[PDB]
Amino acid sequence: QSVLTQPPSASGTPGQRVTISCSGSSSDIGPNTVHWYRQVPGTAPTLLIYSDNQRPSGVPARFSGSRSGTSASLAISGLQSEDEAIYYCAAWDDSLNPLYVFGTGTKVTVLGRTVAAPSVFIFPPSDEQLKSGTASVVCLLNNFYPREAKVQWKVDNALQSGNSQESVTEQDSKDSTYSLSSTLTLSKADYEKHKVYACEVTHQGLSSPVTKSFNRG
Amino acid sequence: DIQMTQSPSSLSASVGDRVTITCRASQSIRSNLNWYQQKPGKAPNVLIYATSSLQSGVPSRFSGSGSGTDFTLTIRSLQPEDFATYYCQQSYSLPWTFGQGTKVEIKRTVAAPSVFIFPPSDEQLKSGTASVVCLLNNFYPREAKVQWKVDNALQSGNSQESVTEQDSKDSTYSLSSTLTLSKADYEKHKVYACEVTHQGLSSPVTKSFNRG
Amino acid sequence: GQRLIEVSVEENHPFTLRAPIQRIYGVRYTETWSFLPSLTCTTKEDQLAEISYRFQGKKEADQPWIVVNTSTLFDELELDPPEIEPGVLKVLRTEKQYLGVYIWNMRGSDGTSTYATFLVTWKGDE
Amino acid sequence: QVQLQESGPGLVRPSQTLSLTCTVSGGSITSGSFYWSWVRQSAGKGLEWIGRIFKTGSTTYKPSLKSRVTMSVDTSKNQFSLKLSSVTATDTAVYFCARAPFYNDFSGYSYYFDYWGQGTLVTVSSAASTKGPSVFPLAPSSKSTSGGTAALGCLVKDYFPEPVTVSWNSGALTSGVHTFPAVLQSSGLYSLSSVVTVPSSSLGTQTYICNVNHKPSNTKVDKRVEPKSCD
Amino acid sequence: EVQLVQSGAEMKKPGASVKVSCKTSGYVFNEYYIHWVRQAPGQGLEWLGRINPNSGDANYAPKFQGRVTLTRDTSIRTYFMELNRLRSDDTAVYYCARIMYFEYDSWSDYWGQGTLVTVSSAASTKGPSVFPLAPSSKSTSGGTAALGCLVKDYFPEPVTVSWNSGALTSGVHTFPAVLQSSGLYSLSSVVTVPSSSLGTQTYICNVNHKPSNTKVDKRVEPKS
Repeated sequence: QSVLTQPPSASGTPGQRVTISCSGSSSDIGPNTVHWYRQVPGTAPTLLIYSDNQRPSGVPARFSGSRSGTSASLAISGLQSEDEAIYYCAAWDDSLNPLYVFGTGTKVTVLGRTVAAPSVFIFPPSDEQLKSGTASVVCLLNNFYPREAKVQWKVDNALQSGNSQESVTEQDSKDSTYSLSSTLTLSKADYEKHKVYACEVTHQGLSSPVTKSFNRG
Repeated sequence: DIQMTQSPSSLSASVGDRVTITCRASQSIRSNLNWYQQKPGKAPNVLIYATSSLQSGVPSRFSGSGSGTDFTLTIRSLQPEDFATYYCQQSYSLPWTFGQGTKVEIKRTVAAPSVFIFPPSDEQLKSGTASVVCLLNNFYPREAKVQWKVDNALQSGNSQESVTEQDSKDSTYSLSSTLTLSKADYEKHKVYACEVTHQGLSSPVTKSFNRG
Repeated sequence: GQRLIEVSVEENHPFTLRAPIQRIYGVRYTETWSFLPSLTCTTKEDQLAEISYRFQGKKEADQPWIVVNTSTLFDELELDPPEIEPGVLKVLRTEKQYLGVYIWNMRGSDGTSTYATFLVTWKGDE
Repeated sequence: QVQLQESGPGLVRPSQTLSLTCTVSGGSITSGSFYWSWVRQSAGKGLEWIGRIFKTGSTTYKPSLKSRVTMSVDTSKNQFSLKLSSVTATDTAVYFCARAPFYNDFSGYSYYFDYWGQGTLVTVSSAASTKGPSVFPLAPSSKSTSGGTAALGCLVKDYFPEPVTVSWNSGALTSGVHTFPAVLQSSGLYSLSSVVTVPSSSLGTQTYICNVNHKPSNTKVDKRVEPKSCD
Repeated sequence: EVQLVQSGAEMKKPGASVKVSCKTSGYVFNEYYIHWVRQAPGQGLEWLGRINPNSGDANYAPKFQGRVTLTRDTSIRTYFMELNRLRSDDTAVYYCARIMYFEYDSWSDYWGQGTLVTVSSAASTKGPSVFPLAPSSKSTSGGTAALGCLVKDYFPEPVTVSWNSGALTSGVHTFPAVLQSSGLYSLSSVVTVPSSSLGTQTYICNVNHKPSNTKVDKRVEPKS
C-alpha cells in the first residue's frame, strides 16, 4: 500500500502551460517509469503518457511528460477547455511485495471562460407522486458557469431550510456549463397548505436574483 | 575519399538529340551513384538515384546506367528546359564526393538580337555619374559585339557587358552593355550610340539617342 | 549502450526486453539477440535470432521484417524459444534457463551501430 | 477495436465473496506482453490497483488485498476474472478491467493501462435491499415564455443499489439531455432527475419518453412525459 | 510539402564565425538526415557534413573537421551550421538538404534555398542604389518596348529583383552582376512589355538586398 503524491488541483487560463507534479520514492518512480492518465467525470480513465514521455496515438503533442529521480511531471501546454479533467500518475513498485502505485489525483480547472447565467425552471409536483403522499418541487438551472450558485426556496415569503437537496452535473463535454437541480421534498400535508412556492437563484452572471414561482395553475 | 571525374566538362547539342554524360570513380561505388541537375539561380535537383532509378516527376528521357567505376547519364530527346549543369554524387562512403559538373547548352537556330538604348536617368545624373545601357534582348549564338560611339568616337575601357544564361524556353541569350561616363563628360557630348554585330544580323544595327 | 539494464522478474512471469530507438526512413536495419545463460552456468555467444527490415516509419503500419536466422538452443532443452521482434525480446514463462545476459545489436544502412546489454534475474532469489 | 466489458453491477452483502469477469473483443488474450488487470475507484478515494494476471496464469496482487484477492484467466473464452473475499463496505467502488503493456528498458519497468473497459458499481452494503425505481413525470409549462425554450423530465425516486441509466426517446434526444447525479434520501433509497431543454415550438408537436435501466434489480421503466392539462 | 528555409545572406570578415540556420517543415523531423553542401562562386559542390536529428551526432568531411560544427534544435525543427576561422576561400553559397534513404542508397530529395556567405575585409554592407531605365524610344516604340531598373552600387551580393511585386514573370531578364572598380557590385534588370500597356499599367521593380537589410521599390515610367 503506497500512494504517489500529486497536487490536489491545478489551474490556468486558456493558452497557459500548466504543470502537474508526481512525487515518489526510490522504490517507485525512482527505479521505474511513470505513466499519466486522464479521467473525465462519468467515463473511464484514458492513457495520456507512457514510459515517462511517450504519447499514445491520438494524444496531442502539447501534452508532455518528464521524470527526474524520485519525481515526475506532466505539462499541458496550450491549456484548453477540453483539458479540464482529473489527472493521475502511476508507477510500478518492484519491492519484494510488488504493486502498481497510483497518484492522489490532480484536477485542472480552466479559468477565464464565459460567465454564463443559469436558466431557471420551476416544475410543480408530479401526478402519481402526489397520490403517493409526497410532493416534490424541482428547481432547475440548466446552463451556467461557474459552478457557484445558490437557490433559496421561498414559500409564502418564508425561507425554507433543511428539507431540500441539490445535485450538480459536471461540466458538459460540449460547452462545459454546469447544470443544477434543487429538489424540495415537502410532504403533502404541508404542500396542500398553499399552492405558492418559489425558488430564487443567485449567480455571478445575474445582476439580481432570478425568482421563479408557481401559484394556482 | 573517392575521387569522382565527370566527362565531358561542357557539351553543346541540339534539341531532339541523344546526350550521354559519364562519371568515373576512383574505386567501385556499387549502385551508390546519384545524378543532380543544377539550373541557374537554383539549388541542385535530383534526377536519378541508385544508378538507374528515376526520381518522382522527373521526365522519362533521363536514364542512368553503369556499375562500379563507370556510370552514364543519357537524355534521349534534348529539350530546351534541360539547359543546366549536371553533377554525379557517390552515396557509397562518407565523405560523399560530387563530380565536377557538365554544362549542357542547347544548339538552336540563329536568332537576331533586339537592340534597345537607354539614356541616363536625371536621378542618376544628379549624382555625378551617367550610365547608358544598351540591351540585346534574345539572340543565339552568344557571340556578339557592342561598339559604343560617343560623337562618332569609338569608345573603349568605359564599357561593361553582362550576358544572361540560356533561356529554358527560347534557348536564347541576352546582353547588357553599360557605358559609364562622368556627368560632366556626358553633358559635353551629344550623340550616343551602340552598334551591334551578330551572326543573325546581315548589317550592323546601330541604336542611338541625342542628349547631354 | 550506457550500462547493464537490470531486469527483476517474478517466477513463471513473462518478461519483455525493449530496446527503444528512432530509425531513419528507408534505412535498412538488422538486429541480433544473444543469450549468455551465465546466471545458471552451473566472441562465441548464442545468437538467439537475427532479423532485418527496412524502415517505413508510417508510425502505424506494422512493419514487416525478415527472420534471417534462429538458433535451436531452447529446443535442445525442450523449452519454448523467445519471441523476437524489432527492438524487443519476449519470454512467456521465465525460468532458470532464461536467466543471464542478453545482448542486443542493431546495425543500419546509414552506417550506424547500437548496442544494449540486459541482465535478467529473479526478485527474492537473485 | 479492442473492447473490454465487465459483469454487471449489484449489491453484495458484507463479508461474502465478490466475483467479476471481463470479456475482451478485437483479439485474443493470448497475444504477447499483455497483463489483464483490475483496478477500482471509490468516489473520494481515487484510483486503486487490484491486480494483474497473465495468459500463463502468473498473477500479481495488491499486497493489501493478497489475503482476499484471487484472479483467474480463460484463454478459451477470452475472459479474465476476479474474486474478492471477506468484503467490507469500503470495498464499494467502480471496478475497471484493463489491458496493460509491460516491458523493461533503460528507464526501467514500464507497466501502463492503454485500453480500459467501462465500469460497474459494486455496492457492498447491508443498509438496504434491491428495489425497482419509481419514475414520475416532471411536466412542462410556459417557462422563458418571453422568447425562450422549455424543459421537461423524469424523476427516478426510490431505487437501491446504484446505478441506473436514463435515455430519452430511445436515444433520439441527446441535445439538452442533462441527467443529474443521484442523491441518497433518508429512506436509504437513491433518487435522481433527468431533464431536457426543448424548443417551445415542440411541446404539443412532439412526444417525449424516458427510458430507465436499473440493472441490479433487472428493471426497465419507460415513461411518456406530456404537457400538463392546462398547458 | 517538404520545405527547407535558410537564413539570410551574410558578410563576415576573415577569422569570424558564421552560423547558418535551416528550418524544415512538411515531414517527420526525426526520420530524415540533413546534410550541408557548399557551392563556391563559379565552381561545383562540396560536402561539409551530415547530422542525424535524433542522436544529434554528425559526420564531417576531412577538410572541415574541427572548423565546422553541425547542431540541431528539434523543438523548433531547425539545423545549424557554424564555420570558424573564416577565410577568403570560404566565400560560397551554403545549402541545407534532406537525405532520403533506400536500403544503402542515399540522395538529396528536397533542397534549401541557399545562403550566400561572403568573407570580405569590408566593414559595412552598402545598400543598392536603384535608378530608372525609362521606356521612351522617342515616343515611337513600335512593337515591343524595353524598360528596366539599374541597381547601381551594392555590397555584398546578392540582389533579388522582381517586377510588379512578382506578377510580371514573362520576358524579365535580370542580368548577372558586374564587379566594378569601386569594389562594389552593379546589375540591371530589364523587361520587354507591350507598348500598349506603357501608359496604362504601372511598372515597379522590387530590389531586395538582405546583407544590408535594404529593400527598394521603384516605378519606371516613360519620360515626359
